[PDB]
Amino acid sequence: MKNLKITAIKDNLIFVEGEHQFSFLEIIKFSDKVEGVVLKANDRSAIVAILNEDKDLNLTVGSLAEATGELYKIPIYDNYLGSIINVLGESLVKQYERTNVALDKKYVFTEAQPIFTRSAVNEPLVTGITVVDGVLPVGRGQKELIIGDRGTGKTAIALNAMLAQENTDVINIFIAIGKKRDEIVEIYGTFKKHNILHKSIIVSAASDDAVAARYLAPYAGMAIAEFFQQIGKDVLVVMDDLTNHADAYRELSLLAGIAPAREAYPGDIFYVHSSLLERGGKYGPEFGGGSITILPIAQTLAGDISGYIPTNLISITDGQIYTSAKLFNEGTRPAIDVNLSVSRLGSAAQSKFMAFASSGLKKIYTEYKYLKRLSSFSSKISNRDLETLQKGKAFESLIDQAEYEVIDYETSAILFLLLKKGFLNFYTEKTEALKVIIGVIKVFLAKDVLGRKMRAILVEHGIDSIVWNLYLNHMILPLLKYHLLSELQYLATNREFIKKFKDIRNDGRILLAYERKGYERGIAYDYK
Amino acid sequence: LDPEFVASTYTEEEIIHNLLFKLYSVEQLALFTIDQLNALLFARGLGLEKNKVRAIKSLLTLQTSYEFMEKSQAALLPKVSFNPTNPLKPIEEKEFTIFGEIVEIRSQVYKIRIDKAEEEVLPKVIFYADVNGKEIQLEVADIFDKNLVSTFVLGNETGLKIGTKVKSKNQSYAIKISKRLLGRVIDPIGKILDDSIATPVHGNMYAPLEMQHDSEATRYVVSPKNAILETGIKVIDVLLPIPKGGKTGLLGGAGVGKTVIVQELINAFIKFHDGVSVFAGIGERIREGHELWKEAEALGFLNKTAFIFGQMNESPGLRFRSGISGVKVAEYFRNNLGKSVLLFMDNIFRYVQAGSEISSLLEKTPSAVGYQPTLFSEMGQLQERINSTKDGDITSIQAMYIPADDFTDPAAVAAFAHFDSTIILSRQLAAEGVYPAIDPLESNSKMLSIKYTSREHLDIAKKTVQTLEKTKTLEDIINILGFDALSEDDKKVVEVGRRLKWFLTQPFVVAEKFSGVPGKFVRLKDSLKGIKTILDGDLNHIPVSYFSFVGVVEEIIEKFNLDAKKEALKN
Amino acid sequence: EIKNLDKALSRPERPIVAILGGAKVSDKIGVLNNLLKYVDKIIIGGAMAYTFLAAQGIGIGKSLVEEDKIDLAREYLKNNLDKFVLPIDYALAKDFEDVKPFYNLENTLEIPNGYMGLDIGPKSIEVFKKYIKDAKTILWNGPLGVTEFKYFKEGTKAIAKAITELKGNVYTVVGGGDSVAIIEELGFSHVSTGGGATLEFLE
Ligand SMILES: Nc1ncnc2c1ncn2[C@@H]1O[C@H](COP(=O)(O)OP(=O)(O)OP(=O)(O)O)[C@@H](O)[C@H]1O
Ligand SMILES: Nc1ncnc2c1ncn2[C@@H]1O[C@H](COP(=O)(O)OP(=O)(O)O)[C@@H](O)[C@H]1O
Ligand SMILES: [Mg+2]
Ligand SMILES: [Mg+2]
Repeated sequence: MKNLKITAIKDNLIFVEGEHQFSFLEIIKFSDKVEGVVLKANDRSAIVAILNEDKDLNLTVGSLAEATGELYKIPIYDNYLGSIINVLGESLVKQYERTNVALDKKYVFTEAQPIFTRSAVNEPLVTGITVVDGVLPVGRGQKELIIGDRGTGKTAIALNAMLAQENTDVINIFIAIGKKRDEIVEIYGTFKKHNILHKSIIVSAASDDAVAARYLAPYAGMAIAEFFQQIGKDVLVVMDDLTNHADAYRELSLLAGIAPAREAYPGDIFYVHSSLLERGGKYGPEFGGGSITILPIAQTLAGDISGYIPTNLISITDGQIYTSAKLFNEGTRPAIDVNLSVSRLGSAAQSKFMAFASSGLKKIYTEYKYLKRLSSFSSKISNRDLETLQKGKAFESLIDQAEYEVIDYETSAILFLLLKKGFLNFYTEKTEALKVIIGVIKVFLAKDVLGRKMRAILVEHGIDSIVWNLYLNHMILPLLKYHLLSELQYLATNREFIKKFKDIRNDGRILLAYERKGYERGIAYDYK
Repeated sequence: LDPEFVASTYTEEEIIHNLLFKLYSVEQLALFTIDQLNALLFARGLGLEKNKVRAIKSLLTLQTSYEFMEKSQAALLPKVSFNPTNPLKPIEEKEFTIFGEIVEIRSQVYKIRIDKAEEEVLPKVIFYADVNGKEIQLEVADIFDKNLVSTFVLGNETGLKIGTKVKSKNQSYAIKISKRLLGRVIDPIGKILDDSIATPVHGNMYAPLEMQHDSEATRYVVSPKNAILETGIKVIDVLLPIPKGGKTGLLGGAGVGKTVIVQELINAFIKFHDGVSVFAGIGERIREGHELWKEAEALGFLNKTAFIFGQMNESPGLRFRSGISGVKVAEYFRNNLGKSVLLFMDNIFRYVQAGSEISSLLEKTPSAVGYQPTLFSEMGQLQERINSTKDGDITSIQAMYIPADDFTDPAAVAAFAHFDSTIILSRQLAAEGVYPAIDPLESNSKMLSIKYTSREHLDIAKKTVQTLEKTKTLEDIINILGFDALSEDDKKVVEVGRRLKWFLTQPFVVAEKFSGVPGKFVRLKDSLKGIKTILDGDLNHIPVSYFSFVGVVEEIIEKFNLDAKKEALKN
Repeated sequence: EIKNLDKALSRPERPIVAILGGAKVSDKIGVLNNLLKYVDKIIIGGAMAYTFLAAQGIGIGKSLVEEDKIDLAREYLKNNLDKFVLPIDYALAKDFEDVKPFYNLENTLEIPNGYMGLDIGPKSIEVFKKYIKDAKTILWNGPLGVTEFKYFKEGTKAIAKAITELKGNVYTVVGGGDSVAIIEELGFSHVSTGGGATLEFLE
């Protein structure tokens, strides 16, 4: 029975009267398709914010409402995968028909699991970005904020992190809060094109939507993520972005009547964000056994990380990926500020092979950037300084990758080892060499019978330096040398190209026979 | 006299512990294998030593110490009971005397109307609400009239609704404290956070918000700081002395290897000083808390550390109460048991932020930068209970986050009002590969003075700081003009400064699992002598690369002699 | 086992290690006098280590030891200063009837009052593992522990697994009957069927 009635409608909020045991964020039903949550309540009155709207239903003073007595639960349907949905579970875009039976119903405001329910974060999450994989590692169960100014590539970074999971058992959840419908449809098309649609969900709350829906979107998305984690799956969740969520909560609180605080936000904004970014992590086998990785996004104004919301987000997360506008204007893509960025997990979040391959990149980058800045004032530059400028330029060219380009994890490790071992310095500001090397290594470790085993051993075990040197100098180096010589012609005349490549076999004839047979550039040792 | 009569006093744990303090003579030390000497040295918390002579000398020096000899002599006589002066008293036993119901709800703030009461409600008392087989604590904030109070949740607010019945004893929040708390993980309000079954903690109920002082004058019976705590870390021991019973602010972090710093400190205080450690994690990340707990279990300092974790996902009230609970635990361990305590706070900035959140939620007009009006008074309330008395010293290491590197932020100013020493960790040094990545220029300590240190130490520290500053100034000229653009004296100063900079690096014990190289514990005198020899230029012929991550100057000299000899041998 | 006893003795691959496991010092003193000239690092396992510790001003309690060999071992230590390896960590039980081990958390070198040692612990396992992996050849001939019950036999099994997992060209010998039983139950390059033959050869 409808035990509440509307008495006033101000600022799109509904004031209801009646005798009830109201609770915070309790669901009130105004029809079979319109419901809201409770913000404040007396012993006989309540303030309600609506979640959706109906064209036929016209809420007026005197209308009847039903208090359900329970907080909001989101239902889980089998066709969420490959779909764009509301915060109420309605399919906005879909690829498969719904079975019309809920797998589960999950509270959107659960409490984060305690300390005894956790497990150590020690497995890499392949982002697909060379610099992020090698210098700012992300583990499964980690929270890595992506923070920067407008139009610097944060969304592209998150999308790359989701596209790198094409051949992986990780379920993608993209929550968009206050975004444009055109951008969301573009992201859906990108998912469809790159063959990750069958494993990716989108929870949408556009800027046109109700403020309460934009507030609840991350909670519903991470409730779905927790449902998937409860059955041992690995989930990757992106929130795009949390500044709009904070603004939505501030609007709700200011309209309800809550006293303003710093920057006019409510007094519990930090608790609102922290209680959300603490239910993601790696869990023990008896508590679900899965993991939830989160990649929240934050926008700063003119690179000011001193704002209230960015400070809270930096305080909460396990690490930050800073995107720079100055680096964007210098042609760098992705424009990631390696100096400002940090990853608290460190090597623990890498594989043993990658931890060995990328041991000392930060020092190289730091001294290279210092020398690069000082190069416009000095006149005498040491031989060691020239050599480290050369190595730093090589490293900076290495991490410049195109949009929506996924570079595999072992390929990045091998490129790092080639950089550190000196075989990535013969060129002179040429990128096609790096592209050819990347293609050869990718097809070697993917389209082969022996390269596949080498990729497996590199994934699973941490080898020492001696066997790595054998691996590099016996199979990788001759193939790479032949392919570079066949594609890059003038490189033979380079003194440094031949000084380092004299003690490497000449496999030219066998590989020329291979390519004449029609094999892809980079396959070798066809013993099948 | 009779060992049998004595053994009837010491408990089994007490005698097992007292096996540490049994003294070995020089002749006794000589007839040990090198691994036996290593094990004995490790059990006394002095790291590892491959040389037999140095290990024996270190064991003898530690044995030839006033505290060690006192504790060894006391290990033979029967047990002496620590009769306490001004001990902590348990809470009074009461029934539930106030009963009411919730009449107004909000986000984190709930209004309670008292229905049946035998006594008037007092400020800061706790109401208990039992919902769905779980209790929720509501701390009173404002008393509007005889039958109306405002409260904020301590924990999770889920399940509280209009009409929920609440009962109160008219008392503050209380937790169980005893020596059994040592080695377990709890939250500010006593709930268990290390096993699903939630094995109870045995002890007495104490109220952390009650000081239990006879009079205000009793708070002025406090010993001013005079001692210095030794840590075995070269930079801290030489240039940034740590007060005993004071406050030290560890400002910085993030990829600088701060975690290793706090672990190493807890381990060194547990072993080398035979003390008790309390870790109050304010606003502690769940992953970081779990990792710290597991690493404490793995390194063997869990059994002497008491963990109080106020998690990041809890209400502001519990994150506020975390520090007070930690201070109360330290006060129990010092006043009732007489043991010196090393209290750890992480993070102070989050404690200030939680106070600000609570004040803003209760509709109080914000001060500058939106902070609470009572920011400095709350900081004083937290920090004035970390003092030194006759029973023992409570020395506190507090890590603070400086937002956007703004040292003029009100929270930073309030914390700086109390820090006796400051340790500033630099991201630039961490990038350079210098660990433990402590900047020796902008950091300072108030214990570096004639009142507490020998004039030799003072002069060595001053010379080191001046040399490092001059080297830093000359490095820009090096980078721009060149090494041949300096004078001979400036070249010598640059070389000495580089040697000094790289000598201050140290490999930590608690990290040898990863680095694969045994950690070190450099005594203050040995580090002082090493810096004195390096300042004299007596090792300027050795390449700087041999100064990186070493224990002592003797190790540098021996390694250089070995390498060069073997070079010449092949030649 | 004539070849494994003669060739490994006349032309051993120095440096080498010796693992004398036994119940009494006097039991294998002669081999020791010889091993005091054949090798440099010497691992002692069994109650001989307890005799060494009792000679070293260490509380032992009531563990069986050749008190007549105590002074001889002390004099050997005085003359030979870097030719012995002794365990540091133990798994102790007051009784002998398969009692759960008791571990010394701090100052492990000292055996408490009323306690007695039976087998070496994980830290002693690592200490001995370092020495055996450093060396080239071994002459394992002792169940440093008590094989009567599994509460004090895990040390011998652990050291056997450590020596049998040493990949390379490490030569191995057998000279103990209990060591032979442990090797047979585990499932050495050439383990002599009878330990008495090697004992007489090295005597
Ligand atoms: N690696 C890259 N290579 C080339 N172009 C890139 C790369 N990353 C991003 N871009 C381009 O940069 C522009 C901005 O990217 P993106 O939309 O991800 O930025 P953003 O920080 O999310 O911006 P917004 O504030 O508008 O949401 C787009 O035109 C995109 O194609
Ligand atoms: N010796 C070292 N070499 C390289 N990295 C280190 C070393 N010691 C610590 N680190 C890294 O530095 C990071 C510092 O972060 P942490 O210790 O958590 O301090 P904070 O809590 O201030 O971030 C750690 O995650 C650790 O991986
Ligand atoms: Mg975007
Ligand atoms: Mg920290």
